[PDB]
Amino acid sequence: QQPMIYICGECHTENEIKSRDPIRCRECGYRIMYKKRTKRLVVFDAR
Amino acid sequence: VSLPEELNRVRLSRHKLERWCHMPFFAKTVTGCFVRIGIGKPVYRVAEITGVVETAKVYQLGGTRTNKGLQLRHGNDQRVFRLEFVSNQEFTESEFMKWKEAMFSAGMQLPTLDEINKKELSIKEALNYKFNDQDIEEIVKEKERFRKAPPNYAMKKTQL
Amino acid sequence: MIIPVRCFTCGKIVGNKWEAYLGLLQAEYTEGDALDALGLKRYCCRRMLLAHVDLIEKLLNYAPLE
Amino acid sequence: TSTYGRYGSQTPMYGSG
Ligand SMILES: [Zn+2]
Ligand SMILES: [Zn+2]
Repeated sequence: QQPMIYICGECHTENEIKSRDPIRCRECGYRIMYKKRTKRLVVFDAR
Repeated sequence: VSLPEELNRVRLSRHKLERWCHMPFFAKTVTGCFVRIGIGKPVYRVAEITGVVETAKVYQLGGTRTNKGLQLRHGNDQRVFRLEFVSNQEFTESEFMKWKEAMFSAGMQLPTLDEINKKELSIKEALNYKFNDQDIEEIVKEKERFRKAPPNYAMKKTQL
Repeated sequence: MIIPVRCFTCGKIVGNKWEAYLGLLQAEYTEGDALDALGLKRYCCRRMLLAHVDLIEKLLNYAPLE
Repeated sequence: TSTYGRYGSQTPMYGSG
């Protein structure tokens, strides 16, 4: 159950955008939005 | 109908109402379910949803903020309420018996089991409703109507 | 963009001296005096403070939210 | 993600106001 969450451009609010849906924020109304960091094991070697 | 487990199915919790603060067909998809509105000490009273009304007082509910109340009624007593007082607890046995007694005293015929069964699917089919029409514009308009502009990363845009 | 943690040449810790350097320069000490005040004998480590550019400030100016 | 209640977040009352 992953509705694919995005982050608005200027508002920096979370939005739930599913397939076959417009890419806009729940408020204001922009056309830019980024994704959220993955949930994988981002491990680095301080080298 | 005489069980609380089957009645709690259409119980609109406080977390679900946050996703239909500005979705159309509100009066058609909400009118019919029951909520555990808090009166206040820990006693609760289930009431029927008769319609929808907009109150002149604006209040913030966690992250979002709305000014739409909920015209409820418990047998005969009716008055204006708000969506912030609704609790997430289920209909206990005592509250269920109290609601049944209130309904029997008011005379309103209790809903039917098949009615509840065919109404509970309304919220399910509305949750997964694709936003393909032109409702996002109305949603953002109704939001910005109350959400003040300066906040926050659009100060330059507002000045321009 | 940000003060290094050590000197590329020597290896002495220097990230914990940028704030002290700014404070000493703002009080009254010049650079040649504030450097030896902090304790940077070798000239290889004084460059980390005489030449370090501080762009993290401009970077933070682009606040994401609020 | 239906209702992440986990109880709740202190629900206000009507008469309390
Ligand atoms: Zn938008
Ligand atoms: Zn060095």
